[PDB]
Amino acid sequence: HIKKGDNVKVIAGKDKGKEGKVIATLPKKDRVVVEGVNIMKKHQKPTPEGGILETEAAIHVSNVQLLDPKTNEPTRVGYKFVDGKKVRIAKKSGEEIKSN
Amino acid sequence: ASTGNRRSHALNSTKRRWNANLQKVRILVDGKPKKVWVSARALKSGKVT
RNA sequence: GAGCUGUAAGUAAGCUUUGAUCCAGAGAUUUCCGAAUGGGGAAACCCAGCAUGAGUUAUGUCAUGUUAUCGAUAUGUGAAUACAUAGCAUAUCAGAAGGCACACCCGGAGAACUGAAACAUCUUAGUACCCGGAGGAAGAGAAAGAAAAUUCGAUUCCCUUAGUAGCGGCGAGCGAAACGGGAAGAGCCCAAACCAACAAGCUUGCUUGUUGGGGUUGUAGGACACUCUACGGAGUUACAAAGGACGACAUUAGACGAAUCAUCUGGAAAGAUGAAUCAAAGAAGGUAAUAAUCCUGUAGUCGAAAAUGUUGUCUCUCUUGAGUGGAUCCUGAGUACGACGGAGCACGUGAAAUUCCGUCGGAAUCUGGGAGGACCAUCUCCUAAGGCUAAAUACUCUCUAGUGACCGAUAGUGAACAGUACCGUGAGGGAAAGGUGAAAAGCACCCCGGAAGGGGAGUGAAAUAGAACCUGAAACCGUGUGCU
RNA sequence: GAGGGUAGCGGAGAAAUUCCAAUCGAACCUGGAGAUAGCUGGUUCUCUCCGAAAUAGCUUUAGGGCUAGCCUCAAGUGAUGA
RNA sequence: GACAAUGGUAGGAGAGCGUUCUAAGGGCGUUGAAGCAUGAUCGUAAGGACAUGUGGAGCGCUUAGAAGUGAGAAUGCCGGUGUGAGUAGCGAAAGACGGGUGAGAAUCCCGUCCACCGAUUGACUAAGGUUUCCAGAGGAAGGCUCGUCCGCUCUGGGUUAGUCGGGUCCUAAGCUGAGGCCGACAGGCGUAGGCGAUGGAUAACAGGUUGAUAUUCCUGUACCACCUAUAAUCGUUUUAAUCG
RNA sequence: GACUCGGUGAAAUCAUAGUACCUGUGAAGAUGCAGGUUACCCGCGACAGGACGGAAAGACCCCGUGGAGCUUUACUGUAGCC
Ligand SMILES: [Mg+2]
Repeated sequence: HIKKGDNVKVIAGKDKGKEGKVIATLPKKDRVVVEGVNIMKKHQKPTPEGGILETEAAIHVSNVQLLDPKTNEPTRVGYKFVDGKKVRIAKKSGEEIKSN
Repeated sequence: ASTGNRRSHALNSTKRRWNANLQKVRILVDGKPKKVWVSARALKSGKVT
């Protein structure tokens, strides 16, 4: 489960192996947007004259994995209660720095 | 006044009623006397005029 | 615990880590109509009285309360009529009224087509329809019973007895019960004799009334007579009733939850090939093809501020129980029965006993009364004419969790997008209509054209996937050709 | 012309079986209801072996039914068949 | 191996083919499943394969089990598409020409001439309908042809009351009806009283003005109810003026 | 109106159709059968002899132990009345 500012890795699709970072979330369809991944080309009409534009489209969230902060490998995520508050762990190391 | 059958000699059947022998007499009802319908059998039995 | 302002896409303007949107519990608000209830009315509107209040020099206007009919409970008053009464008036209460899944249950009333190879007794059938009353069940229920052993011991339901015994234009057809095997199991309260009081007549004797106690039955019990005895039991499901405490479970939101990498083909891998790992988890669904190890989950374990529902332990609240005498007193009356006319019992009035309704008659009192299929005698069993009662049983418009050698868009609900288009004055009848792609990346720009449509270019793995969008059969309509 | 009344086992009729929503020897709608139909129509893949009847008798029977006759399958007995 | 048998309707008997689903086993599939199309293939029949094109994600085989298991006919039910056929019809009637607009004109707009109705094809008010009304834009469908037009599509607008017609007034027929009478239930009737116009009562006219309203808006001049001030007349409130 | 040209454009019906006549034959009145006799391929305007032409599961007739309305000294009942 990934937040808005993390640094992830793509594990499925055309762009498998790229890193990028998250910029949008869309939780109702569970599809994130990652920079430089899944780029599309739109035909926009004049609204100024338009033309072909390139932006990123959303990818399904289960095609993305976080990176172990220490060893820098993909990992799943668990939870832990500290100070009576929930944090994220890397299933291969300790705490996971996710402030922004 | 329940219902029943009238029977012929060939035993054909038709619906029919038995009525009660109601009479209009003046009986003592709470306080003032009133004039109501009462059967003759109930009159012979359990009520005073 | 990071996005959010319905389906629902946009833009705009905003909200949110000082915790939003969202989920559960409890509150607040809740226009008008409708039983509709101040009066009226062609529902969703019109017109008022009374009392407060705002406003106006004052009217007009506005705001908030209250005003149906029956019923209950008080008070006052009182006609034909003297007392009285019927009425009448005032004030408190809020008892009824209407609706439904009204499926199942209990009552009232009750067909015909049909079968009998016609039809009338009979059957369809006490079925359909209509009306009333209710509950989570209802009804029945504690022997005036079943029987014929050496008996049993309230009721209901299941299996058998058995298509037997019986009934029947003895035709068509209708059709039990006891014994036996099981589910469940529970018993109680009155009326009366009598006693103690109170009260009116009365003459203080009696009568009657009111309260309380007592008391409840068959090989007879209880009153009375007498002799032996006391707070442990009982309880809100009948057996009398209220309400407190502290607990324990279960709902109604949730939380944690093990383990995988690489190459090939490809638009994309979960597939193939190779090497690994978890399992109290190899249910299931998603993810760009087919995943135990990617996501949501699963096995397992944890969790409630609040409101409900059960259930314990205390509290609480009630309350003596035996024996002998047995026939002195009490023991359910217009009742039980009978005749006539009907109905229900498997049973068509018959050898009809047994049980109800209408109309007339009309008992007995323990040496009594009823039943054992006309009736009589003897035997055996029981004790009517007052009431209450859980469980085993029936049903599903619903809610929660699941299941299927059930359907897969002419099927399955009439209805996957509707009791809607539409039809009918009305009651009422009643359709057709699912699929782009993995992702909108939904075709910038150029050309012909008023547009619609099209040809290129571009997106995409694919555009003969371009929205009349998966696949795209046949009928049917065309264009070009080899032989004729 | 407007506002009203009479309703199907019924109403209305200067009378014709006439009218009661383009329908009347008994309106329309929903239910009993899949009424009943000894009558007519229909009833869906293949090959192999055998193969009729259109007649007695009774029948509220005569284009229906029942028993017998004639077909088929299986078992049995054994000259009973032509 | 020898011999024999083998037409067939009602109808009896036997052996099989194929369809959907389930169980167990064993397989195939993005290097392309089912379906669809074509072929000169195989089996005694029902039927089974293989190859190629299209298609884009599921499906065979073996043994056994279970059935909504096979269509050419029912004046069958639903959908689609033909034939008749470029055929019948295009719903009473008088139009002609010039100018305009437009991609496009017999059919739209403007003008002149001609024609038809005129106890009416003219002008008012009711029922009934319910936005059809007006302006700007449009031309896919509707319009029995056409269409630049429209009662059609899109966007935005439009109905003004003390006196007009209803209510805050009255009653007819009829309908309801507190108490009441009757009735298996449901309910039927009816007294006082209510409701109910098609009738009775009841105060406003002339002119101006919009694309769309007018006795309603504006100007002028009126009338009818009700309330408060300013007042002559008011004189126990019997009476008196007053009201009743 | 019909007929020719421009616009628009249905219907009943329909087993498939390359659909002649005569004398016969035949379920006894033939475009489809036999023996002959006629006839190059394709339209348009007209006529009504045949296709037992279309339309409506004959209303006449008979049958069904089918319905309904009406009558009476048919059978059995019954509302009422005495
Ligand atoms: Mg063609």
